[PDB]
Amino acid sequence: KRLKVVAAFQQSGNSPMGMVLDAVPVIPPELRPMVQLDGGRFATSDLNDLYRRVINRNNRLKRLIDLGAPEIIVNNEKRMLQESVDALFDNGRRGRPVTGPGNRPLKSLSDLLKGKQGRFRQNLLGKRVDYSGRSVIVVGPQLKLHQCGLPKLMALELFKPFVMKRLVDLNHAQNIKSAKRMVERQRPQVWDVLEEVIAEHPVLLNRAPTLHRLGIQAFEPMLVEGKAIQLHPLVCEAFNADFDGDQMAVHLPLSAEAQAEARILMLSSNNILSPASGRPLAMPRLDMVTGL
Amino acid sequence: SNNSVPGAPNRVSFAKLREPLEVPGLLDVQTDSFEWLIGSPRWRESAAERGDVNPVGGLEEVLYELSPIEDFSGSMSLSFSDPRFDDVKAPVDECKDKDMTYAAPLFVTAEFINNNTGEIKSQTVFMGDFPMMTEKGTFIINGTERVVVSQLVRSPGVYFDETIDKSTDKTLHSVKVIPSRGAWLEFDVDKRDTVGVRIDRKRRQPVTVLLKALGWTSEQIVERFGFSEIMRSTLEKDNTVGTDEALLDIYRKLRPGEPPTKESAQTLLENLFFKEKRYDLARVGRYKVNKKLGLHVGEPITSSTLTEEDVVATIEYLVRLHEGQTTMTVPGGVEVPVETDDIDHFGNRRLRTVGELIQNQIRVGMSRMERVVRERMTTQDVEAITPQTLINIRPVVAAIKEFFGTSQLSQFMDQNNPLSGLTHKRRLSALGPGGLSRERAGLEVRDVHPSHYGRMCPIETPEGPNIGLIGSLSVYARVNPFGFIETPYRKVVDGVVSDEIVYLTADEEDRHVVAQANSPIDADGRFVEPRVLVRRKAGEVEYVPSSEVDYMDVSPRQMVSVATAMIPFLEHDDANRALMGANMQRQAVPLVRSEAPLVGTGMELRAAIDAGDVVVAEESGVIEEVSADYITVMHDNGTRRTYRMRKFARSNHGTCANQCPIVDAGDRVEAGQVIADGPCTDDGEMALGKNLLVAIMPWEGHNYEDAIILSNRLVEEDVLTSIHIEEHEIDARDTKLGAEEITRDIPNISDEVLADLDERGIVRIGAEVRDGDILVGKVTPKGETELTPEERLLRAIFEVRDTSLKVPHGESGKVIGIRVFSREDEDELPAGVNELVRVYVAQKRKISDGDKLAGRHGNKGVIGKILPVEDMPFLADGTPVDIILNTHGVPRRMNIGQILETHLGWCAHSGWKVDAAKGVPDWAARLPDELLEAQPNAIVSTPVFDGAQEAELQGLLSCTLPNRDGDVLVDADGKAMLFDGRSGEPFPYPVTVGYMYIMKLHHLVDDKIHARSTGPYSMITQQPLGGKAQFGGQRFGEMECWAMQAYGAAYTLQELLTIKSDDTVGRVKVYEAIVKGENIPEPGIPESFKVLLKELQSLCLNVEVLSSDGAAIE
Amino acid sequence: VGSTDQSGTPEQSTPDEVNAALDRLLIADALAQLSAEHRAVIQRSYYRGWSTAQIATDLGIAEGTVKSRLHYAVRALRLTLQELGVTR
Amino acid sequence: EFIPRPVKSSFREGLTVLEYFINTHGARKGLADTALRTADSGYLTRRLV
Amino acid sequence: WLSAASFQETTRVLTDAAINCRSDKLNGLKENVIIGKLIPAGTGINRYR
Amino acid sequence: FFDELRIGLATAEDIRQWSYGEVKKPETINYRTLKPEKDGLFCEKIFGPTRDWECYCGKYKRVRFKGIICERCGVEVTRAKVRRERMGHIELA
RNA sequence: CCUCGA
DNA sequence: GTGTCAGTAGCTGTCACGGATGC
DNA sequence: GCATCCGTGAATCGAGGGT
Repeated sequence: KRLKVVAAFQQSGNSPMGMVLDAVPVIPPELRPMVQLDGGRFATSDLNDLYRRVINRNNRLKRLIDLGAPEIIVNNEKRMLQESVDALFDNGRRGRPVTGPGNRPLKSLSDLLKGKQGRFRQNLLGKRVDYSGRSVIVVGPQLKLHQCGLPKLMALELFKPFVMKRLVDLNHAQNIKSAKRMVERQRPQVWDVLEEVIAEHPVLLNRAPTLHRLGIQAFEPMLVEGKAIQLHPLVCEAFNADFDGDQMAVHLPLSAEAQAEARILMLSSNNILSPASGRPLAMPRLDMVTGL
Repeated sequence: SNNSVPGAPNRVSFAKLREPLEVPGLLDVQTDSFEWLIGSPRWRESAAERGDVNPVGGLEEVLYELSPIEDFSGSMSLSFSDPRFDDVKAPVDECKDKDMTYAAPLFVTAEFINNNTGEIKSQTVFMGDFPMMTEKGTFIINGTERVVVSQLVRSPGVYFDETIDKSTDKTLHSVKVIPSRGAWLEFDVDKRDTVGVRIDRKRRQPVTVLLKALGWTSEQIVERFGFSEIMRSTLEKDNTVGTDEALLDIYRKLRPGEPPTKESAQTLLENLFFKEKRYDLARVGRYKVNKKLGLHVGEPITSSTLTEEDVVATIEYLVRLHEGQTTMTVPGGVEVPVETDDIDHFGNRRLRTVGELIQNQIRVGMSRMERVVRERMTTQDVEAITPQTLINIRPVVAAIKEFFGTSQLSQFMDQNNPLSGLTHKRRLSALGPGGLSRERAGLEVRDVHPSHYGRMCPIETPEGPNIGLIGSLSVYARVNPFGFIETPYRKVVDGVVSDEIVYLTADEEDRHVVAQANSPIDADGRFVEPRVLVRRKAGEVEYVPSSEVDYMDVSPRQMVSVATAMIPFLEHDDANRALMGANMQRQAVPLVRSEAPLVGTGMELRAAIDAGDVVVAEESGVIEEVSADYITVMHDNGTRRTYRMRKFARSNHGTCANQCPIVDAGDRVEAGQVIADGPCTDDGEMALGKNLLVAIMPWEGHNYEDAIILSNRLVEEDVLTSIHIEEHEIDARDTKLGAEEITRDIPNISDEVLADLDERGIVRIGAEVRDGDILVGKVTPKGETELTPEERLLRAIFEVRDTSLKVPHGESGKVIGIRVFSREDEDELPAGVNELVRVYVAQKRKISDGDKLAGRHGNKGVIGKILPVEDMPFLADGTPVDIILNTHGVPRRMNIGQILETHLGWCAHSGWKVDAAKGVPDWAARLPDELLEAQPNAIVSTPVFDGAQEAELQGLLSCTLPNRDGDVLVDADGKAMLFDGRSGEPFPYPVTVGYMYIMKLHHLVDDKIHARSTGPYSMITQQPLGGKAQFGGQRFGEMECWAMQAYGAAYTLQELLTIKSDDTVGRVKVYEAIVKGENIPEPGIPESFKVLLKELQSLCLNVEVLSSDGAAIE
Repeated sequence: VGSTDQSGTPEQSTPDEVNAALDRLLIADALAQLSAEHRAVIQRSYYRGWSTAQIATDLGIAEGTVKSRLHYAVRALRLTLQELGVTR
Repeated sequence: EFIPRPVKSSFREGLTVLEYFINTHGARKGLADTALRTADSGYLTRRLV
Repeated sequence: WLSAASFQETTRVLTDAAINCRSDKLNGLKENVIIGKLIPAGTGINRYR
Repeated sequence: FFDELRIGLATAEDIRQWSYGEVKKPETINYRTLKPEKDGLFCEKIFGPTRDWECYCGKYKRVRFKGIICERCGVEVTRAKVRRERMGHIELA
């Protein structure tokens, strides 16, 4: 195990001296921002306190060296600079964490990447996206398997730029700028125009938890009144979605390739079978089997 | 009759057991705790008749522990006494409006005793604004009603634990002596058969090190613990010996880095455990130790401190338990069993309520001032010092503000409906300071404990991550001055039930055996059967002779919570659906008009009255003048009280709290009678929903698995219509380039949008405002150096910007109220604000597709379709049903209560008449005579675990009253023949038909619908915001990205993570490409990934992107 | 008082560039219908932010020539925008 | 281990007071461990992924 | 190392990455998802792309 | 399109090669003027201007000065986007 | 982080 | 400029598992 | 050479409210 570490410094050509630092970098300010409160006071990032406490002790060291302070103070100060820099990189790693106001351990640079709130899992493996929505789901027996019903007010905001384009083409609005004021004010012209836009434009429905890939399927949206999403009764098994207050999210594919991926790969009619067992899922399941 | 005490409607109960004790004040948990804290005359008289000797209020106990204050010499002394309150600063409703705190000024009497001059100056010192409790048990912090929740904490005392080792597979044992304050001390036996002790989390010292520090010789130690080889081996394996040697060993491990003096360690080792300064077991902590060890079992609780005798007897108790002993008597003490404690038993799990929780925060504030006092004493002169000069009340007011402002126990009050508020004031929370962390709660703290009987409800508990950590206080339960929860029981003398009622704690209850409430009892009191169901110690249930029963339960519903006692036919619903049934009643929405349920439980009256959202007359009298605005009562003596109705008030959760008078002009009203009822109330009963004509049948798939179909009659007649009110707010501040001004004059805004505004820019009362409409016109001046080149050219080719208050997306209603605060007009705003406007918008929400309805049995569902009144399957006489519930989602959940409720509901709607001729039939022999006949729309009671039996229910269906035409519509089975309104052909088979109480839950699509094209983005990560209120987008999480990869939709995945999210240039070119009709451009690099590289660099890691050639690219 | 890492503090947000992108698209259309002289003068005064004498020095024209071209080109753009219904 | 005393009643008949209470021990732990059984499941899934 | 640092033991992985001076061949589903490239699977493979 | 992502130990020379200046003073900002203090954790000479093309001393507030190092305040004039990418550093004694 | 919904 | 005693709160009511750390 | 003790991990999305 020692060779595993030593041979790494041998071949690569980097010196082991890098594990000892002579200078520490300062993270850009927008990544450690200081925000103002509605009461006039200020709230800052923990890193500014951590960086600030390192600077205070580093500036004190320059005083002690210049002043020729006793070797006990210079040595006992360097340790504090070591413990302070140890907190900047990974507070709490050694010993007791640097407590903030309220005996709360301050976040360190390494805490920015760990676990569900770290940069990797929270902001890289999953972002949060534009052109999306969510609402209550309601069963729609009349719907075909490839159909879903989204509320008019949901589709309007999702297709807002598409509606603005067509409102300005058909000369309902003078310019694209005024086309936006028409949708924001919900002028009656958009509801007839919106149908041309959403025509055969599939959308994706998602219900968490997304356990398997059949947790997301593509549908052809159908403008419905009301504010709930209308779901086909046969896809309830795949989503494992009952109707006692469940919510689903809607995502609008934009690019031509994205529409093709939803139309062919993710359309609900092309995913009748369970990928795990090969037995059907979109089949008569509850009331339907009793009737038969 | 049911609830014949205040003058309520006559609700008839199917009760077979009499109620010996009527329900106490359901709000007493908050009241008695706060009255004890301030020593109100009501609390003192309560402790007076309780038998108490020298009771102490909450303030008096903190002041006595503090008095007196002396320096190191003792020449100067300060003391406090007699705390009193002046009248309240501002009334309750005025505080909510002006965003201040409900408080009363606190006065104490302090005097300065000077030892070197022999003269004392005593005077009155104002201590601070003291937050006061409303009559409803709530506090008002900065205009928001809050509720201080009772906390379950580990009781002080001595506790023993038997742990099992992992590697050596031997039984280990440990002891903890948990004080009410100070340092901790835990002994343990490691796997080497040696005994040690950890002092305040510190290193584990041998148990003899403590004995040597106290002055005990090594021989006398062998004299006491010689019977065990594990203690003999401890003194042998010991490192240092000597009284002055182990005493320094403790000092350098307890306070390292300091010079060890023989008297600097002798001082703290006496102060940390035997001086009342830094250690104290409360009067309950001393009593809990005196039983476990069996010492001072007769002494009055006067020693508030640990003694060396306790430590020795404690170590003797531990060492015997390790080697199998089961009995021990302390030298000079009574015999006591040797066992381990539960720490979950409600005798070792203590409940501290508002007064105790506040006392600790006052105690911290006083101690912070005490240290300032001792320093200010030795600084000022010893003759011009007054109590005003020694007292700095800054840390005191900052301590109660810190608590109510920031505390896991000061919780935003639940105010959906009165039941939701009442339950919140009776909550028992295990989380919080001094308790435990949520990550520190195993599957054992959460499950039901046998000691919860009659104390904490085993049903009402959240099902989320807080399951088991939050309970509701049982109905008859109460809290003793010690902190434990008492519940009443009926003392059985000699196989005879007595009306003598005594409250027993958890451990007090185990020392006896109690019979179940529904035991057959003679009219004199003797049990009918020799064998009766009896609960025994350690949660053991078994039959036992009638001559063994010592006590028995007061009422059948003794074990449930207030909300649970409101579930009819509760004995037929599983705990799972019952939990949801009780948890969803607290989510009920106040309807426009309220109807009391036909099928009730009897709790509906006291739950509504004790909630405090109705108007009860304090003293008897007659109604002199009654208006929709106020009610004036002329008493018999001659005085007048006028009660003002709360009309269209915004609740904490947007529901409508609206009180309406019930009595009329010149109506004789007794004391304690409901003269006006508020939301979810009818004649004084909780009306959380409506009585709906239900049919249990599948209908064309619209009700498929738990969806609900409703008749449009509920829309046309506002049967399920509810009022919701939103508060909108904006302020005018001082900016860097001037000051924001609120004006009707807004740049580049038409006169048509501004047509509804007054001359100030404020919407006028009564205007209907859609989303996006302007409510308050505010413009802020923007500097020239902040202008876009196009914005500057557009400004050149043609200094304030628009910051008007607009209506958020999804809001709509009538503007009902405006409140304006101006610094110019004496209005005290935060520094930097000149004017503040709040606009109240009220919406009338009819029932819509997707709104969530539910019953009392966890039977929930959304509205899938609202058919017209003619499409609904209608009964034989033409009356169409109101709601259709799918049958498949009924027998799985095991919630038969809805079936029994549906049947009884119909019998209540139609009425019945039992054949009295030829005697009383054999099934109704147990029914009271008041039930043999019932008129239509009769009110009935099915008490929990009592009430209607299935045999009696079957008989009522046989004698259901006929309709107005003389026809009986439902069969004895309870089903009826329905006609399909769409085709006309009658349905082939009879269908269960009846009336069920359905509540409209606070989960409406009008609030939960959301959609976003673009909007705000987080500055750091450049990803879209979250939440509907911020106009955010949905989160394509990790599992959802696996779904795209599973589909192989690579381009969709890149689109999601690039142009649709954090591509700074890619998202804009998509927006441009859409309005141009061009194709979607190529996605760029996520700005969030750029941040990642810059974060790895900040950790001294050199990350670089290399091209195909090998050159690093920037 | 506050720490951004600590809960209870609102995160900073920046609005979307939709309104700015639409104006930029309409300005780019009205700009294309201008002479090469007028277009090359408004793009040096508003897009580059130079002074009147700086544009006169670059283009090798008189001082008042830049003032006159800017004076018309602005009105020429106002003609094209009002013809397309751009709000004043 | 199973209780040496059973729940004799049926939900149609009506549980006794103690019967309902003794039922909740397993019912609540039925919900409690179900949240834990789903947590270890979802963690195993992301390791397999 | 980017696919591993995003799984478990982030600090323990990034340390070994800097000692070994590891280079990440950006050719993987988890890696390309992070930076925003097309995943090498489904419609992202070179045959169909 | 970039193939490899290399990671390694940051030499003290790399730490200085990244940093646009050393953070000497411990101050943050001014609590009256909202101006970041010079050589502080928000120094505009090091990290960048608070507002676009606006320097600290106020001499250059216009776009015409693209790339000018102000002589009285030492602040560059680019967009405030650089305050998201310019690193600082502390030289340890 | 308090409460809550699938 | 400073000068007699002048001394945290809080807290352990999580656990399985592996391997470097340490007697 | 081995017991201890250190550090790592512990489901997804969503609403509203305080400091």
